[PDB]
Amino acid sequence: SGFRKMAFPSGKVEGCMVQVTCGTTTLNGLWLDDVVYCPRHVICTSEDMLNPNYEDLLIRKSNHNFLVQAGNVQLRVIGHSMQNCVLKLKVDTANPKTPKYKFVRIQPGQTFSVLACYNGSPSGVYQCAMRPNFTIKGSFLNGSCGSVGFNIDYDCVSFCYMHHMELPTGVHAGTDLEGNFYGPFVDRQTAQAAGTDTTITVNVLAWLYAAVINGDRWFLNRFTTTLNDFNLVAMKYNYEPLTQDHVDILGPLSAQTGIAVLDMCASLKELLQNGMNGRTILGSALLEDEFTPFDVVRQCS
Amino acid sequence: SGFRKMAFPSGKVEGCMVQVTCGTTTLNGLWLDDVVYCPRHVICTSEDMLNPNYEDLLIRKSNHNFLVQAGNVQLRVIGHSMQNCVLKLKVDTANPKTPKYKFVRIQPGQTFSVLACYNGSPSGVYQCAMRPNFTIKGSFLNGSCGSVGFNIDYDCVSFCYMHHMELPTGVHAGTDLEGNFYGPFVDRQTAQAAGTDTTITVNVLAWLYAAVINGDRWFLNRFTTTLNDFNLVAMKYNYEPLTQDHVDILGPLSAQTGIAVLDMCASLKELLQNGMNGRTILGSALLEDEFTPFDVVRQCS
Ligand SMILES: *C(=N)[C@H](CCS(C)(=O)=O)NC(=O)[C@H](CC1CC1)NC(=O)c1cc2c(OC)cccc2[nH]1
Ligand SMILES: *C(=N)[C@H](CCS(C)(=O)=O)NC(=O)[C@H](CC1CC1)NC(=O)c1cc2c(OC)cccc2[nH]1
Repeated sequence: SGFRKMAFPSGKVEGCMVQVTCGTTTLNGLWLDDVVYCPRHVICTSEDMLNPNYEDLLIRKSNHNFLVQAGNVQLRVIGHSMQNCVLKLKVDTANPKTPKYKFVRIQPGQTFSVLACYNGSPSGVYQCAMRPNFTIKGSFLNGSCGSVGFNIDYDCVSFCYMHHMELPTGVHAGTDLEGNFYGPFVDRQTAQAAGTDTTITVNVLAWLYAAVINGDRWFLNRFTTTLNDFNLVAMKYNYEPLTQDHVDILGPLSAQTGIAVLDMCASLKELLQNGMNGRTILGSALLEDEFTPFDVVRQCS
Repeated sequence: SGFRKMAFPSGKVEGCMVQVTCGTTTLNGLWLDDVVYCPRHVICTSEDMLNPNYEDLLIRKSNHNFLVQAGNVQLRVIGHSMQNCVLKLKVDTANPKTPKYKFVRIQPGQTFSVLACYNGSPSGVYQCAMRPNFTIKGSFLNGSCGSVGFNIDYDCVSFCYMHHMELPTGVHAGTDLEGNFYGPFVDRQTAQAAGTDTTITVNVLAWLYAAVINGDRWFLNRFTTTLNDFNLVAMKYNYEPLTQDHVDILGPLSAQTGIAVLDMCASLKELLQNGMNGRTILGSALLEDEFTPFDVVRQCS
């Protein structure tokens, strides 16, 4: 038993991290087979960054302007191209540590592991959720761009995030591995705001089940609610709507605990309307929304 | 920026995880050079577990009663011995993925990453701390014994924990890699109680320094204290007393902020005496105690 924020083991991804240098800019890249993926703003000077015309800037580069380092070994760049905000450097060497992998675009509310990397060297791993406003609350320092987020399923790594940006509020923005930003962000050097964020309701409910499985039950009550009446209250509090698909994916946790999904919704509605009254759930003073139902099932079954 | 519970990248440890089976019992082992380390209760039947005579049980075992597997690949066992609560199996293959490593015995308050493994297969990685009562608030399911906790310092893995048991309250107990339990626990199938837990004072102070570094400093006051007066008050609030080593490891944070250690102690003491008065620190109403001063230095520099 027990419940922790848990990331996927990172070794399959660690074997793919390299360092990419262009000019005086150094960031991380992802080496799969014979291609290195990295943020295209590596080609920018600080002047370019303000309003970069990326196609022009890239045409002016040669293969030799890119220095790729895997460990102590320089990889020779024999081609380059651009897919949206991601630069692809073809190298003359295939990565022997390439795992089975896919590039996927995740949905808001879904979680993934982030391998934070500096100068091509992995430094830490932690778990994140894509927020409804398409930011992530990460932990990143200068030189972290090109760090990736991923999930692992059997032996296949699904890469879903590459890091590009920190907003003035301190949350983070990035792209999928096809180079498309999550959210309304652009890779230029400007202060950018996100839309108003909301709370991931199906995740809060999954975490309330995790708390029950681990013996926290002070927040339960004898009541049930309708799904529509629950959603009226949830929206009032800036929570995302709960769909019937969400009710279904919570099925295994309802089964395990014997607590119907709409019974647990009546508890969540009482917590929104009354607060926690100085108490905690799983050691948290706040309702936690970055565990999906699958995360909880994986950990508690 | 951003401030998160972060685990170390787990690849170096993943390359060392194997499974060890004796009879029908399978747990995890750690394969370093040509030795596999694992919990000695793998040799027990359920009848043995209530009051095992490990010396006598081991004398009756031979090398050929132990099945060690890397994946489905058997490693032949060619010697065996017991060191306290850890079994050491010498195998005929030196692990080519052995990292530089050390075995260390950590102090209460120190944090580490846990790689949760089942049948020798890594499932997840998370960060936790050793509590003052020598338990960890981990996350483990059946078959997790032998999972290890570790820190990584440059390219060197310091192994500090091997998982052995879950107490009735749902917290976890285990050994260092020399087989010595943290705390007064024994590897038999009995209900064992941990001492009343306390708050890790050096870690709370590290987190207050993190708050100051980030501009959240309303709690700083114009007082100081002696170390002994602070320790005496700390104990009255179920906080651990500070050691000289705690004062030393807070030094870099003291220097960076300009706030003397004992001045920060006086600030914490006022917080404990008076409460938060409806204010928060780093967005939280609760004082965090599972970030060490090293963790803060890593994420705030
Ligand atoms: C990547 N290595 C780096 C992020 C580092 S972090 C702070 O997330 O650890 N990316 C950047 O520095 C981007 C580069 C731009 C092409 C996207 N820039 C920003 O993240 C950035 C710029 C600004 C500005 O510019 C005026 C104002 C406020 C915030 C901000 N963030
Ligand atoms: C190892 N794979 C397993 C821990 C799995 S967990 C629950 O942490 O995910 N270890 C055990 O089951 C140990 C084996 C003993 C040599 C140590 N036993 C316990 O953890 C254990 C036994 C008991 C009893 O026994 C009556 C009562 C209450 C709690 C308890 N815990």
